[PDB]
Amino acid sequence: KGYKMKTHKASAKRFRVTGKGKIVRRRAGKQHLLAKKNTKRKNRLSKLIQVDRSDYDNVIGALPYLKVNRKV
Amino acid sequence: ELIPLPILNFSGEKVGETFLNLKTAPSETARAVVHRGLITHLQNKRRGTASTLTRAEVRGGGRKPYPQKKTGRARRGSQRSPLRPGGGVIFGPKPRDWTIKMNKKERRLALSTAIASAVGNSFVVEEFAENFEKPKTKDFIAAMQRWGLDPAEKSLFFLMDLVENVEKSGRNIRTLKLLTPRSLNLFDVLNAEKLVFTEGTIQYLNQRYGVD
Amino acid sequence: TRVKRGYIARRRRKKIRFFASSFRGAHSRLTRTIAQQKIRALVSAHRDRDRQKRDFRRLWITRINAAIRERGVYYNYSKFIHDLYKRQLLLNRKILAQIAILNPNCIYMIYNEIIKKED
Amino acid sequence: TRFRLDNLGPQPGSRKKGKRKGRGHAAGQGGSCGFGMRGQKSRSGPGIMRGFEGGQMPLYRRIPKLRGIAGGMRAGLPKYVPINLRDIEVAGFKEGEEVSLESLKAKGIINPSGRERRLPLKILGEGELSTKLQIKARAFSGSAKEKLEAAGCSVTVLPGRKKYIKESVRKNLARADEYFAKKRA
RNA sequence: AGACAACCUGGCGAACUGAAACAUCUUAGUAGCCAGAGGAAAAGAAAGCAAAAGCGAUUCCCGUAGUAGCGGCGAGCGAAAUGGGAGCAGCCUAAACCGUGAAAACGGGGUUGUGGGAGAGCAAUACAAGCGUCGUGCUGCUAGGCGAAUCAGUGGAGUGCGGAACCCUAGAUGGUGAAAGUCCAGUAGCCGAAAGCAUCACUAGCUUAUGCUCUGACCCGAGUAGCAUGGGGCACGUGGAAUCCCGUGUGAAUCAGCAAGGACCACCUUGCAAGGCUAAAUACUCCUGGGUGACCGAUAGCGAAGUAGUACCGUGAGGGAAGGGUGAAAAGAACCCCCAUCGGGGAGUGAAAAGAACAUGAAACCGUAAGCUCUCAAGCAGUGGGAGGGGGACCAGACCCUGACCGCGUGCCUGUUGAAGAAUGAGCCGGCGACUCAUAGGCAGUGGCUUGGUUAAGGGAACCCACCGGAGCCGUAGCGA
RNA sequence: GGCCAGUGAGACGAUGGGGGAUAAGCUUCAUCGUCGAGAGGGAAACAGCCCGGAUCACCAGCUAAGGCCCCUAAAUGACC
RNA sequence: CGGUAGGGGAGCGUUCCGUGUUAGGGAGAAACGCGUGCGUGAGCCGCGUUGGACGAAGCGGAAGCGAGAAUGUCGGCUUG
Ligand SMILES: [Mg+2]
Ligand SMILES: [Mg+2]
Ligand SMILES: [Mg+2]
Ligand SMILES: [Mg+2]
Ligand SMILES: [Mg+2]
Ligand SMILES: [Mg+2]
Ligand SMILES: [Mg+2]
Ligand SMILES: [Mg+2]
Ligand SMILES: [Mg+2]
Ligand SMILES: [Mg+2]
Ligand SMILES: [Mg+2]
Ligand SMILES: [Mg+2]
Ligand SMILES: [Mg+2]
Ligand SMILES: [Mg+2]
Ligand SMILES: [Mg+2]
Ligand SMILES: [Mg+2]
Ligand SMILES: [Mg+2]
Ligand SMILES: [Mg+2]
Ligand SMILES: [Mg+2]
Ligand SMILES: [Mg+2]
Ligand SMILES: [Mg+2]
Ligand SMILES: [Mg+2]
Ligand SMILES: [Mg+2]
Ligand SMILES: [Mg+2]
Ligand SMILES: [Mg+2]
Ligand SMILES: [Mg+2]
Ligand SMILES: [Mg+2]
Ligand SMILES: [Mg+2]
Ligand SMILES: [Mg+2]
Ligand SMILES: [Mg+2]
Ligand SMILES: [Mg+2]
Ligand SMILES: [Mg+2]
Ligand SMILES: [Mg+2]
Ligand SMILES: [Mg+2]
Ligand SMILES: [Mg+2]
Ligand SMILES: [Mg+2]
Ligand SMILES: [Mg+2]
Ligand SMILES: [Mg+2]
Ligand SMILES: [Mg+2]
Ligand SMILES: [Mg+2]
Ligand SMILES: [Mg+2]
Ligand SMILES: [Mg+2]
Ligand SMILES: [Mg+2]
Ligand SMILES: [Mg+2]
Ligand SMILES: [Mg+2]
Ligand SMILES: [Mg+2]
Ligand SMILES: [Mg+2]
Ligand SMILES: [Mg+2]
Ligand SMILES: [Mg+2]
Ligand SMILES: [Mg+2]
Ligand SMILES: [Mg+2]
Ligand SMILES: [Mg+2]
Ligand SMILES: [Mg+2]
Ligand SMILES: [Mg+2]
Ligand SMILES: [Mg+2]
Ligand SMILES: [Mg+2]
Ligand SMILES: [Mg+2]
Ligand SMILES: [Mg+2]
Ligand SMILES: [Mg+2]
Ligand SMILES: [Mg+2]
Ligand SMILES: [Mg+2]
Ligand SMILES: [Mg+2]
Ligand SMILES: [Mg+2]
Ligand SMILES: [Mg+2]
Ligand SMILES: [Mg+2]
Ligand SMILES: [Mg+2]
Ligand SMILES: [Mg+2]
Ligand SMILES: [Mg+2]
Ligand SMILES: [Mg+2]
Ligand SMILES: [Mg+2]
Ligand SMILES: [Mg+2]
Ligand SMILES: [Mg+2]
Ligand SMILES: [Mg+2]
Ligand SMILES: [Mg+2]
Ligand SMILES: [Mg+2]
Ligand SMILES: [Mg+2]
Ligand SMILES: [Mg+2]
Ligand SMILES: [Mg+2]
Ligand SMILES: [Mg+2]
Ligand SMILES: [Mg+2]
Ligand SMILES: [Mg+2]
Ligand SMILES: [Mg+2]
Ligand SMILES: [Mg+2]
Ligand SMILES: [Mg+2]
Ligand SMILES: [Mg+2]
Ligand SMILES: [Mg+2]
Ligand SMILES: [Mg+2]
Ligand SMILES: [Mg+2]
Ligand SMILES: [Mg+2]
Ligand SMILES: [Mg+2]
Ligand SMILES: [Mg+2]
Ligand SMILES: [Mg+2]
Ligand SMILES: [Mg+2]
Ligand SMILES: [Mg+2]
Ligand SMILES: [Mg+2]
Ligand SMILES: [Mg+2]
Ligand SMILES: [Mg+2]
Ligand SMILES: [Mg+2]
Ligand SMILES: [Mg+2]
Ligand SMILES: [Mg+2]
Ligand SMILES: [Mg+2]
Ligand SMILES: [Mg+2]
Ligand SMILES: [Mg+2]
Ligand SMILES: [Mg+2]
Ligand SMILES: [Mg+2]
Ligand SMILES: [Mg+2]
Ligand SMILES: [Mg+2]
Ligand SMILES: [Mg+2]
Ligand SMILES: [Mg+2]
Ligand SMILES: [Mg+2]
Ligand SMILES: [Mg+2]
Ligand SMILES: [Mg+2]
Ligand SMILES: [Mg+2]
Ligand SMILES: [Mg+2]
Ligand SMILES: [Mg+2]
Ligand SMILES: [Mg+2]
Ligand SMILES: [Mg+2]
Ligand SMILES: [Mg+2]
Ligand SMILES: [Mg+2]
Ligand SMILES: [Mg+2]
Ligand SMILES: [Mg+2]
Ligand SMILES: [Mg+2]
Ligand SMILES: [Mg+2]
Ligand SMILES: [Mg+2]
Ligand SMILES: [Mg+2]
Repeated sequence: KGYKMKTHKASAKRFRVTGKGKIVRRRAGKQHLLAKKNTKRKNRLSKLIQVDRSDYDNVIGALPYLKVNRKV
Repeated sequence: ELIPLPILNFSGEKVGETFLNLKTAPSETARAVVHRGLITHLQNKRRGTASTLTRAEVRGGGRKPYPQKKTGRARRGSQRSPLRPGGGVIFGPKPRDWTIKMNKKERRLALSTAIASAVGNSFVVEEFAENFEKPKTKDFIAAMQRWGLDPAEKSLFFLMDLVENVEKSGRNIRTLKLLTPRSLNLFDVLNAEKLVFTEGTIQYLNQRYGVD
Repeated sequence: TRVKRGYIARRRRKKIRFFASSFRGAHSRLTRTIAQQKIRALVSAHRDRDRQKRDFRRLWITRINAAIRERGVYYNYSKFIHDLYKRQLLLNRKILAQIAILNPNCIYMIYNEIIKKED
Repeated sequence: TRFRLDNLGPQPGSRKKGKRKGRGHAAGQGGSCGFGMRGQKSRSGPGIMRGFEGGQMPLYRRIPKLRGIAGGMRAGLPKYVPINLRDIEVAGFKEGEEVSLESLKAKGIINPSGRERRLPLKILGEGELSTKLQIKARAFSGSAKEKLEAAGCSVTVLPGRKKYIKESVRKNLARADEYFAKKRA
């Protein structure tokens, strides 16, 4: 019994990995105040976007067991 | 094989020739492979027995300035610390285990490379086990010198058998190691000046480690 | 495996101290001071190996000036040098200063050549 | 060229010597050690949490939880060991040979772990098989059994474990079949 | 009855801390205290898991897995079943009924679960298995004994060296004027116990025991389970909250039953709560006996190599030091001189005086002698130039010491937009004194295999290590809640 | 793109401006230079101005900025 | 081919282990003191009218592994 790293659970309910190994997330802002958001916007806020390279560090550091290709 | 091996009878006349053919490390990496294999061995052999007291093991602190001067360990107005004499040891050794791991196949490779280097030395023998009944060291040494083993230079007898008489007859020479395949180390092979096999033994080694 | 520092310290220190022989006072005693003093020594040394090259040229030029001014009423270092060059001679300033002290008649000759040709 | 304890040594590049920080400046990271001046990163001890930005609401917090996970809908899990025909081509199958599950552990093309141990097999069309093989699996993709029956291979589909149904719902599901049957006949 | 280091069980039970504040949560049921018992304790013989296929008391390790989940869905917490090992062991009793009493008790009978037992009849009987006074047995422990083989030379001493020999079932170890297989004690090997202890066998004896058929009426652990409330604990924070265990109040059913299968109901599977007891595998070191050490060597290692928990300090709880090495052997210096003693100088001892404040003996610091030099001088004390003077040379044109006078030259560190700073820090010298270790994740460099790779615990001629050990794990399919 | 740092107090100078009194070695922005992290020369001395960016040796030489009575290197030069 | 924060490359040394019960060593080891010796440096190599018994090089391994700063700390000794 050593200590194995713990997956940060609050990040793993947020981010995931696609088959080719890139990280994705949801987009923020569809839960309420929808009426006043135009339908074009509402559609944009429904899709899955690849996480911004900048954040990859923090993300990766908190999800040690996620299989991730950074494309090397 | 690229070389023969002499087979000598109990008197020392050459009766035959043998071939011991093994998996060798590719010429480049041999020295590394063996090296590693050796290091590993010596490092697993090690027992971390070195122990200190950390700052909190050390006897009889209390947290306070000292009321009176301890000659050699402190002065009057001072705070307790590691920096006194008699203080804890910062980052001293704790009991460890040094045990590392190496791949099985890598291991075996080291063994083979070693023994396949040692073919410039090695003899073979006609399986002398019977000629010893009462354990006699004097006799064993006689036999050695007949085979051309100087009872100085550290030689290795790799046999299948431990026949009690032979086992005991060799016990007290410091330069022999009598090895079953049960005890066979990279270390001793590397360490030995002269290598000595029996027929059964060559048959064994050339099978376990055989090149295909 | 405990390791006392042992002599590795005092060798270093001792080898430093050897440097600082003949420093007045506590620059020759205390190790801690001696250290600094060593650095500064080495430093000035480096500096003045560079000052040196400036200084002797200073000197030589000065001596040359004096050596020439003896001859004509109007004659200088500057005038001289200019003439050495428009006559195509290579003698540098060390040599003219040394020939000025050690062989003064020679410098008189040189001047007489320069004049004859400038005439 | 013989090996002894003395001719040994490592490979260039293998063991690279470690930084020992805080010895001398000429060496390496001396003084500060490469932490620069002060502040929290240069202080001893546990840092700040890896996902933490300064107190601005962290990325992971300001983004909504992933679809199914977010509520406690059970995550999706593979229920079959997928095999394509590629793998079956590559392997040493002679005609008449039985594929099944077992014979793919034998030739090692599938090494199943605990979860996969307990699983069934499924066959997915990819690559064009040439041979007549006798296949036993619990399921096929449509494309799969199309290409397989095209090539002349016999597809043996294995029975799944029975679902236990109480009697009443048997009476219902059978009443159905009785209806269909009385209607067509 | 008291004592008892750690481990263990029960009872009470925090706070700093983390959450970059904090209150739920974390720290942690940790520390501490109290009580208790043992060489281990606890747990433990399915009212259990599981899922339509199966397992077969408990504990411990590997793995599943940082997975499912829990969570101001924050900080964090975190399973289990299948699978691999270590180790194995199952038993007593209540009630129905039959005896004895007025009882309360005692004696027989009876103990199980894809149901048993009591009830009523008919068969089998001898082996098997478990426990154990007594006692020569076996072995081991608590004293021991026998035990091979060398000499001369070399400057205090020979084990070293050169030169000869020898033993080895013994070349572990310690000592010896100096390092030893052959000098001593020993070691291998081999013998040895009147007495006590211990594990084992045997040991009279004590125990038990089967077989079938009929009978739903007799029993199968009651203030119990459940229910309503208040909580506690389960990975699980009241949540849809099961299972488990407790305060208050109510309160069942007996096998045609009852409980469990994560609210609840139906069906099926599994099990038999409300009586007890049990070895091993696992934890630990105040210790005992062996062994090893890429452990310390007097500022280290235990606080403690000497009065060490001492001296000393504190009313008290408590705090808590220092001082090691003359030589092989005291041979520790007879006698004379200085001489009140101490101390010294000779003589004598000794390889050496190493002369008792005695072994190597650095630095600061204190001096003594010899060479050059300072009393019109302003300076982080040096440096480049070098007057005059001195010294040891062999490449005598060089080196070394001194230093007339000229030039240049704003201590070190830290930290700052920036310092000589009148900014901080250091009396000086010598020691001690800081990016360490374990375990995981990522990346790089090196190898090994790529007939994909690798084993974990575990086993190992004690370790190491040969050889095992494929359970797992990584890579072979994705998309989708 | 990978791996993996420091920095996130700036200072003055030139120029454009705002605040202030077209006050401040003040303050706050914009485009640049030096210091920071840069020694050498010129500036009596003199972080931020001018010249110039120091691998090292030389008792060699030519120059930049700046200079040529003496301290102190070069003209007590020439002509208005 | 200036350089702070800082990053990368190449090395030296200390104690210990393997080789090793090594080479060498009362014909004087470690240490201590010295050098017209050799290194870019850390240092190395040589020498002793000291010292009195241990212990290199090479090729490898491991750390209680390098001090001038902590109003560090313990001893020793100054200044006043
Ligand atoms: Mg994938
Ligand atoms: Mg919605
Ligand atoms: Mg980053
Ligand atoms: Mg304490
Ligand atoms: Mg201590
Ligand atoms: Mg030591
Ligand atoms: Mg140290
Ligand atoms: Mg001098
Ligand atoms: Mg390291
Ligand atoms: Mg480096
Ligand atoms: Mg420093
Ligand atoms: Mg860093
Ligand atoms: Mg600092
Ligand atoms: Mg910082
Ligand atoms: Mg902190
Ligand atoms: Mg902490
Ligand atoms: Mg954390
Ligand atoms: Mg939501
Ligand atoms: Mg999915
Ligand atoms: Mg897999
Ligand atoms: Mg008691
Ligand atoms: Mg008591
Ligand atoms: Mg007890
Ligand atoms: Mg709190
Ligand atoms: Mg609080
Ligand atoms: Mg807090
Ligand atoms: Mg905080
Ligand atoms: Mg036990
Ligand atoms: Mg018990
Ligand atoms: Mg049982
Ligand atoms: Mg039972
Ligand atoms: Mg199991
Ligand atoms: Mg087993
Ligand atoms: Mg069992
Ligand atoms: Mg009864
Ligand atoms: Mg009975
Ligand atoms: Mg049933
Ligand atoms: Mg039944
Ligand atoms: Mg009956
Ligand atoms: Mg004897
Ligand atoms: Mg003897
Ligand atoms: Mg002799
Ligand atoms: Mg001899
Ligand atoms: Mg001995
Ligand atoms: Mg014995
Ligand atoms: Mg019944
Ligand atoms: Mg309730
Ligand atoms: Mg609860
Ligand atoms: Mg609950
Ligand atoms: Mg239950
Ligand atoms: Mg359950
Ligand atoms: Mg309770
Ligand atoms: Mg109740
Ligand atoms: Mg009832
Ligand atoms: Mg219930
Ligand atoms: Mg059950
Ligand atoms: Mg019951
Ligand atoms: Mg219950
Ligand atoms: Mg019970
Ligand atoms: Mg019990
Ligand atoms: Mg002492
Ligand atoms: Mg001590
Ligand atoms: Mg000492
Ligand atoms: Mg006397
Ligand atoms: Mg008197
Ligand atoms: Mg006297
Ligand atoms: Mg005498
Ligand atoms: Mg004598
Ligand atoms: Mg002494
Ligand atoms: Mg005057
Ligand atoms: Mg004078
Ligand atoms: Mg003066
Ligand atoms: Mg001067
Ligand atoms: Mg001056
Ligand atoms: Mg300030
Ligand atoms: Mg000052
Ligand atoms: Mg300052
Ligand atoms: Mg300041
Ligand atoms: Mg200090
Ligand atoms: Mg001060
Ligand atoms: Mg002070
Ligand atoms: Mg250190
Ligand atoms: Mg760190
Ligand atoms: Mg580590
Ligand atoms: Mg790693
Ligand atoms: Mg590779
Ligand atoms: Mg193992
Ligand atoms: Mg074991
Ligand atoms: Mg083991
Ligand atoms: Mg900011
Ligand atoms: Mg600011
Ligand atoms: Mg700052
Ligand atoms: Mg400005
Ligand atoms: Mg401006
Ligand atoms: Mg304008
Ligand atoms: Mg105006
Ligand atoms: Mg303005
Ligand atoms: Mg300003
Ligand atoms: Mg300009
Ligand atoms: Mg700065
Ligand atoms: Mg610059
Ligand atoms: Mg400048
Ligand atoms: Mg200047
Ligand atoms: Mg410029
Ligand atoms: Mg240039
Ligand atoms: Mg340059
Ligand atoms: Mg010129
Ligand atoms: Mg002049
Ligand atoms: Mg004029
Ligand atoms: Mg550079
Ligand atoms: Mg740097
Ligand atoms: Mg060395
Ligand atoms: Mg050394
Ligand atoms: Mg050493
Ligand atoms: Mg020797
Ligand atoms: Mg010597
Ligand atoms: Mg030594
Ligand atoms: Mg040396
Ligand atoms: Mg060397
Ligand atoms: Mg001696
Ligand atoms: Mg060596
Ligand atoms: Mg340390
Ligand atoms: Mg100091
Ligand atoms: Mg002091
Ligand atoms: Mg005094």
